[PDB]
Amino acid sequence: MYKHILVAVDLSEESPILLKKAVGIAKRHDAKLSIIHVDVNFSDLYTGLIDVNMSQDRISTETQKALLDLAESVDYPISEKLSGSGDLGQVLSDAIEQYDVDLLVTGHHQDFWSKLMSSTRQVMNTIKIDMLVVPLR
Amino acid sequence: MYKHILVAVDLSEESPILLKKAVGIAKRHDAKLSIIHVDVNFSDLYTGLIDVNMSSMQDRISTETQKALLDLAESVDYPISEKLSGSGDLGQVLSDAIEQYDVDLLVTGHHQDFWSKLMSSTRQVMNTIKIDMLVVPLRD
Repeated sequence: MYKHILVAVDLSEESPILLKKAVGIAKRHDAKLSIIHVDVNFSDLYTGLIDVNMSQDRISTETQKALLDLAESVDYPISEKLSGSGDLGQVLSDAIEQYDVDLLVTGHHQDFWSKLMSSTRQVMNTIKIDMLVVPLR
Repeated sequence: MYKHILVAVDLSEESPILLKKAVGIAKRHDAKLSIIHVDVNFSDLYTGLIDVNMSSMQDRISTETQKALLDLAESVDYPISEKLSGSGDLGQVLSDAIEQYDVDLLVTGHHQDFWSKLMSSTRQVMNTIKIDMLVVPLRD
């Protein structure tokens, strides 16, 4: 069974629904559940992986509140609240490794997928865990 | 709760791994489990789905590919519902099967290829469907 699920969100209307769905999976697997806000801007200023409860301005007060609000939208405990920017292949690979994630859950948004498809060859990343891609609902 | 899972196998030596993962899920949901193999080809040359189960029953099995699909399905420790084959665009062929057989979970596998290549192929399939899709890594 899964031990730690990570839901990638862009903090849109889609996110709360995606999180509710992941909570359902977490409850069946008795798994830890974490969330990572993904910045899809192509700016390369202060990029990287951030733990929002253990912090920059790359993350804004606006997005900061929205992510904390999303986590409080379900009763299920949220273990890590992260934010990633820059090369998303590298950022997600790092979050999965660092936090021992075994299920990555994502939505359907096009800009998010375009960013994931732009990960570079600088490091030949791959995904070594299951990934559940969730349709629009 | 899922009622019908479809696993798309690439017929590589790691296919059993993908099948075992899919069975584990089918048991948990008490769901039907079907199998499909898509011969990746140009979209313009797609002629429709092939019911390999029906072919078998009418002695129409002609390709080693179809035979391998039947052989693989028979080895699975779970009752298999549909056994399908198609040649064309991955999302095109899978979307068709999903629609025709009321599938609610699609399971696909990859061999841990370069991140962006994987995500690009995944998105292509994702944009042709309206159901959950589990993308599974296959190693060694």
